[PDB]
Amino acid sequence: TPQRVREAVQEMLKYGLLEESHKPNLYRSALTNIEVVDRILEPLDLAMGVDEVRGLVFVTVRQGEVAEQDDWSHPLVRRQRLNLEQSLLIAILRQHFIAYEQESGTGASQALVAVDELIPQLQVYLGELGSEAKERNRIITLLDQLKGHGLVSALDAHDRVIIRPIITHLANPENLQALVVWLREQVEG
Amino acid sequence: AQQRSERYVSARSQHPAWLLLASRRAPLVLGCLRTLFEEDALQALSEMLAAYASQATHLQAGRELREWIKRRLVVEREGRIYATDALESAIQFVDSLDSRIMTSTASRLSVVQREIENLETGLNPSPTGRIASLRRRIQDLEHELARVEAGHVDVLDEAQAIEGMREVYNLATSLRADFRRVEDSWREADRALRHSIISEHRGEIVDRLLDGQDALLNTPEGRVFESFQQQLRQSAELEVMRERLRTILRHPAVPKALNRPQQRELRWLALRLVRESQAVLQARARSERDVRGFMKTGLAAEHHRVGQLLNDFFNLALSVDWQRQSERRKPACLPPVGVAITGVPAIAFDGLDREALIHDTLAVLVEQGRPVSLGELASLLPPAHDLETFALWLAMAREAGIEVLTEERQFVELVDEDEQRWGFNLPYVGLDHEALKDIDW
Amino acid sequence: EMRLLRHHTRSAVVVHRRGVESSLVSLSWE
Repeated sequence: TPQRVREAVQEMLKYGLLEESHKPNLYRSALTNIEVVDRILEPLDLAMGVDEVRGLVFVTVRQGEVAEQDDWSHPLVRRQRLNLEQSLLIAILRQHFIAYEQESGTGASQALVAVDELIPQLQVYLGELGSEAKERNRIITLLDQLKGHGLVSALDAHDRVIIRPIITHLANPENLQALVVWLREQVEG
Repeated sequence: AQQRSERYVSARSQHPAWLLLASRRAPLVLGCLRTLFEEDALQALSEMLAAYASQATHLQAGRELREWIKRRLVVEREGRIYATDALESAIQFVDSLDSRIMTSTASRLSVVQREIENLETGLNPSPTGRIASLRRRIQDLEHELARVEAGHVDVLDEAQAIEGMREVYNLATSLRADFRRVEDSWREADRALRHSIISEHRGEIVDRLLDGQDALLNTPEGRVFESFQQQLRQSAELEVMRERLRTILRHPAVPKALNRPQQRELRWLALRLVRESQAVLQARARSERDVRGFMKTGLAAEHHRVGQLLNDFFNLALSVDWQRQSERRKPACLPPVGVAITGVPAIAFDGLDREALIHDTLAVLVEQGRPVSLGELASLLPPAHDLETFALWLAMAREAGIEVLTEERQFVELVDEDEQRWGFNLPYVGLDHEALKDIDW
Repeated sequence: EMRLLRHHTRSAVVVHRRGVESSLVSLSWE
């Protein structure tokens, strides 16, 4: 087994994703050995997703013959499930990412959003608290909860957050449709 | 007539420049924006707004900048803020209230008459009238030549020369007013094209446009600018014009008509115009390149579908109760994406820094607020290097004008990293915060 | 080079000027 393949597998499993912009060598090594990586990860019940357009190599749960394995009962899964408040925040961040991606061209750029811009839109649904401090603390708590899932990063000195492109694979149209149907069933009865 | 009133109401409601006029803090904003065009913008705006309390700072400046960006007063491309036509129009209106160069002059009438005659002659297709006009002009020129050879060289008056200079400056400087308009038109055309592409996604149109090498983003302003620059590319007349201007500048009446900045602007018209004209071609090329790169991505259909699904989800999101904690914490169904590992498998540089030492010593002096000698200051703040610090304190004491006594000695015992002992036979000093509070370092 | 100076020296004289006047201060160590 090539050393580069093993190192790429180790790094990808440790971090959950590989980005060419930061790890071009690992990205190329894992991208050129899809069959080998699939063979190695098959006993672990894991699968690899690649987005060459956005340059990302992520790891998801391998699909078995079981109709509903729930994708959360895997022994190696450590993270908690997702509730409705975080789901709405993720949808809003996905809309922000769409807006960023529409008016974008060649060149290296990042999606940064200020908290104050996000506050009123989430106040529209959740509501408004008596003091701005309460709402700000709630928003900071939610942003920390989402950062625990690797969707965003820590705040900078100018009260801004960075939306990772991984949300694009989190809010893919299939998952969006499934969640929309589930929420519609939740509302209807 | 009422249509005019409706249009005025709409203009007051919509046009960003008028909104900036209606802004309470318009003076500071206009001053800052005009000074800048000659991230960090937020810093400058906050610094300017600082000493203007009268009548947050960072938060309010950011909010105003974002509101104006939403109002499209300025644009943001990648990390930079760029201006539009409205900013220049407002700036011109504001600074025109001081002094305006009059246009209702006899010289302007003469120039208008000459241009009218030129237009009337040029638009005529008759082959006979043109010949007669040429003959008449040659006859008049010959009459003038004969009169001049008779010894009738005419020299204009002082007021006439001043008026001519002012009119020439006014007409010449007006060539640079339309530059931002072309860029704005190109940007809005690009946005409309992208909206049409995303709305359509049809791959045949994308393939046809990619295959076609014809220039995109076609507006009449582009053609006009192209013609203007193409005629500008002929330097033969440009050299003559520059030489004539430089010849004119050496006249005793110049200081009476134009100030220093106007003369400086007039001296370098040609090269500045050429460079400014060149500066827009790169912008057009970058815009076309970015449009082509976006088209080659081929994700318009994906974005369209995802936007439709997000709109459906947000429509459904208005029929839930967000006032219940139990509903908000009800888990949803989304597969884990990008799952990482489970944490663990369950098994002679540096030298000296001056600024920090100065700041800490200042803090100690202000917090104690009483005279302190070297011994106590060393005790409270033990040094890493025994030297390079006594010298700094003595230099500060001497520079501040605070007196230093050398008749008495204070013994301070220090121990370095490798144990051992050293004794410093320093003289006496007394340091206070008030004396040295207003000297830069 | 004060680091190397401290190894092989035993005294120091500091000269400072303010305005158009100057002054001297003497030190030592052991």
